[PDB]
Amino acid sequence: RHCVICSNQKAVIRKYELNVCRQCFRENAANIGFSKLR
Amino acid sequence: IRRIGKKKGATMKDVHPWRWVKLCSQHFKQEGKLMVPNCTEIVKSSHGRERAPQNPDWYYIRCAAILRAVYMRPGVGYGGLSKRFSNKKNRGSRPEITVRASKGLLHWGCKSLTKLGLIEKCESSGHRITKNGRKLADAI
Amino acid sequence: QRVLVKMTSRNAKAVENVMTELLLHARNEKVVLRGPVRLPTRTLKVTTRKTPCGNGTNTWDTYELKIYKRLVELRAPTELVKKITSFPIDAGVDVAITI
Amino acid sequence: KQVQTFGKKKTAIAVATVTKAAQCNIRVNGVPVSQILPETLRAKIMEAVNVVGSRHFARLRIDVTVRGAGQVAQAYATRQAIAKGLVAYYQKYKNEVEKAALKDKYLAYDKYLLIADPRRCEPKKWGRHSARTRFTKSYR
Amino acid sequence: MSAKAPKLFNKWSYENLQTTEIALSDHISKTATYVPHSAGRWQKKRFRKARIPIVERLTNGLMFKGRGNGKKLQAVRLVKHTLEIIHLLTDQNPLQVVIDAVSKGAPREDSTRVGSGGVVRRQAVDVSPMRRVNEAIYLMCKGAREAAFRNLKTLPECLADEIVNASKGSSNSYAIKKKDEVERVAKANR
Amino acid sequence: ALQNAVVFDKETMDKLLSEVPKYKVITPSIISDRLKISVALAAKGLQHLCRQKLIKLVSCSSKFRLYSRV
Amino acid sequence: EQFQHIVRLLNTNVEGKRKVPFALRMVKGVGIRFAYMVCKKAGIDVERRAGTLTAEELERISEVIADPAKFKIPDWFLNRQRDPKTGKTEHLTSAMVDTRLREDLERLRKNRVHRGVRHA
RNA sequence: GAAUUGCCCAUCCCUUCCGCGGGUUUUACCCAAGGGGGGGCGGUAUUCGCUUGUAUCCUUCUCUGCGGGAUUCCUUGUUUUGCGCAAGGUGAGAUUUUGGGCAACAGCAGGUCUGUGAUGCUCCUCAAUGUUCUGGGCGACACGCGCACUACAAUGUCAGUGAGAACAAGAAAAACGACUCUUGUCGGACCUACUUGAUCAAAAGAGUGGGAAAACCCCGGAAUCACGUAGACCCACUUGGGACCGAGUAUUGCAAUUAUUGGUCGCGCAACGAGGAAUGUCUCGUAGGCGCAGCUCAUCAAACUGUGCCGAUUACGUCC
Repeated sequence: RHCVICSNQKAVIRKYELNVCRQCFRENAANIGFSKLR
Repeated sequence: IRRIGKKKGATMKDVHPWRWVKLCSQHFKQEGKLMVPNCTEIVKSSHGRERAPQNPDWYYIRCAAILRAVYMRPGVGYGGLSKRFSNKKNRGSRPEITVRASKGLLHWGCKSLTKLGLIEKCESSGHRITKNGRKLADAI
Repeated sequence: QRVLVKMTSRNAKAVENVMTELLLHARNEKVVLRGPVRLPTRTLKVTTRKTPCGNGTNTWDTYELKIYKRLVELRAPTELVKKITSFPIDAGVDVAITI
Repeated sequence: KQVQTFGKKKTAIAVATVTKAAQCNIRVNGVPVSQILPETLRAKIMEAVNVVGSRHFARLRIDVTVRGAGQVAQAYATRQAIAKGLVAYYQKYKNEVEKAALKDKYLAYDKYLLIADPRRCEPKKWGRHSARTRFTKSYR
Repeated sequence: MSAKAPKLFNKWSYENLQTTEIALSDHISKTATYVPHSAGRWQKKRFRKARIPIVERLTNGLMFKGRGNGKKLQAVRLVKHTLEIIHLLTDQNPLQVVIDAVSKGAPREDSTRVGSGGVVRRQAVDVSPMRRVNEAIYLMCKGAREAAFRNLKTLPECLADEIVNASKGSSNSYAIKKKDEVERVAKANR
Repeated sequence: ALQNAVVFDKETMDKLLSEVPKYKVITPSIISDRLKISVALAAKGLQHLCRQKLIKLVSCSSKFRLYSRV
Repeated sequence: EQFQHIVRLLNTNVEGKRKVPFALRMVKGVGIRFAYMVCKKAGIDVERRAGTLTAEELERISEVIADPAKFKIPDWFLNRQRDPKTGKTEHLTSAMVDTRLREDLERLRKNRVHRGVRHA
């Protein structure tokens, strides 16, 4: 497909649960409310 | 409900109505018998009884489980993909019988696509299973 | 018919301030209160590669959300429901319903 | 006179409904005990009832609804919920003396009775498949 | 009553049985259960494996080599048949034949590598009780798989054959030859 | 006796009747371990003789059944 | 005298077996075609193939093999269907194999692209 | 109320307590009759997960938030007093409770400038190579060449083609400024149900119906497994396995060039028979075996991630 927070279209696009945050990796680009505890 | 699993439904509810149904014809015998009944055969449909291990059992499933048909009823269908393309084997079914088996119930022991008994003939005629075998049963 | 209130939120201790506290106002005060126990809590689980390159040990993560759905039931308020749903303002993603 | 108990082993929960009898041969689901298709599991479910009086204390009508794991674990769960139901009946309607007799002999005879055997499962973790056997090695 | 105090496989009785050896009596125990089918936790501690009979242990270690192998319930189906076969062949309770065979197929002495100097050295090392049990079992039921592997026409029957010949001390059995040859090194060198 | 055999023949069946009661344990396997016919219809060969009481059935079951001298 | 006996059907010796369809596959067929077996005038199984022109009536079978379109039996079992230079051909056996292949052995193998060159 | 009320090869007949008379020389064993007591097949009768019917009642089975629950007691052992150790016990559970997750300091000239609006400099800066809903091609090629990882088998311990039975758990899903709707705006790109798809195949066509999910039709099913229904094959490179190869057709898409592939039906009598040296990793619901979903996304999963099912042998020691 294509991405909306980059225009790269490569370095892999997440479209799981209707979000993109893997053309800007979510570890760097957090505050989506996710956490790791386990 | 009543039918199946009250006489041992696996092998002692089958052979007795089978004999009776072949002795005096009732159920469908429509062409399509030769065609694949179960997924990815390398053989013919079966050695003998192409569509005569089927029909009463396909009524039985829908009876006791209430209006399982055409997609739910293949739930108690089979398919393993027992020969495969060297990938992980997966389940399937062949739709061929679905059509014919939803036709069936309008005659013989069931009434309609909402009501699946009459006097429940199969049960009553199966009360003589227990009494005496017709196969020389081990347990009788 | 009977009006129900589902409150869906990411976080506990937002929804808590809604159900317990602000249902007291509707408890027998203007309508009757039938408490069940709230609906099953979904997880949204996502799996993200830690490494930004092909050299690591091929590591991954497990990230999870809680989805709290807090259901309590009432017996047919009409026009009174305006009060009920104006009570919480205390957190974002507090949404309420009327049948 | 009634009691209702449960079995639990793995993800199968059983529910044992007891309804006062002083005869009734114990059964399960829609299929009674002589028609249970796996002979082995049938035998397991028998040892529950058989031992501690074959039909001497086993006279209550006990039927079950067991769902939530494969066939084998359901049979385990069955045994548990049966014996639980007997015990609880003889608690309420009858003195601790009779219960102590029954119970002690259950406990003795290798099931334990009391234990849910509550060893479930593993999580799958990392970067890794099941508990470790990894992918397979890189040289070191 | 009549299954309260009485204990059977389903016709095979545990009154008849006696432990054949006096070396082993705390690693050979009697069955009471009507199938050898397992459902418990069988290991957690160094000896907790000897609280249970040889029957159960054997039936679990009966075969491996999965591909869709049916494991325990399948094994039990073969157990039944093999007991009937052994019964009419010995003209005696099959259980008690198993008791014998496990003891008399076991190696009772061993010899091991334990030396040093760029070289090995062997000494007579006695086999412990639990080991006699375990080793015997494994060898007998290894024989089975190999016998049916491309060969014979027999499915359970090979097990019955082995268990018979083991109890007789006959060197047809896969277990017996091992006891023999090992002891020819371990009582010819100390 | 002879190694390979589909065959239905006079010899086949006549031999059968003598050999079957000889053994103390009869299975479909061992009759084709004499090799006289295949294991396949050696099964059927025992059934319809046991039915006529040349043999004793043991198991309440068929296939992986066994038999004995009557 | 017989009762496992070699059979010439393409003028090629192929040994009998104690099952008819399974042995018949060596003649250039397969099980799923031999659900025609029922209509080949010996639907019985667990039968020798030394039974040719006795209890099998071989000539019957050899008609079905060649054209099953004379019979009423479903022609979904045909080996070739609607060839690129002719209509349907009912079966693949013997020399009739080679004929079709050769035409497309020159054409197919020309193809150029990923999978094309692999087939070439 | 349907339905069963099983006497056509077995569950009107028993159990317990007691008394007497017979067959026994005695013992063991057994026959007959009666009294008391208990219900059993009908005073306990089934199951329908919709007969969604008609009445009544509840929170055992469920669910989520917030709290309970041992390193205590005992063996009087081991413990010089201490720190503690072992076995057994109570108990759901015996010690870092159990499984995961986070993690110090010092660093590596490790990887990443194709993640970024995170960047030094200096290269590409217009016959630009930058850039293009532009077209087509590549990354995927095949002397039969080596290595890494994966999967299928050589079958009798699903065993190979046939049938029937009982039975599982996380998780995914929906909304387009596109139409219609009004004084401020509703339904179509998700699934599954049901029926036609058989007076004649599969692939596959279409209409009705519900859902933003504990609603989706029973929210959960067919593989491992069970099966003697008296199934078939049967110790063979086959009827065990597929990989090549040709013909046909439908489906997906902006575009298919085996893309399609859940499909027909050829070739199988092509390999391969547990496989030299070498080498991998796990002590418990684990290993092993098996299946499903998510993930990526015109379309395809032998991959990856997660849930569930069947579920052991050996060891519980040492430091070579």
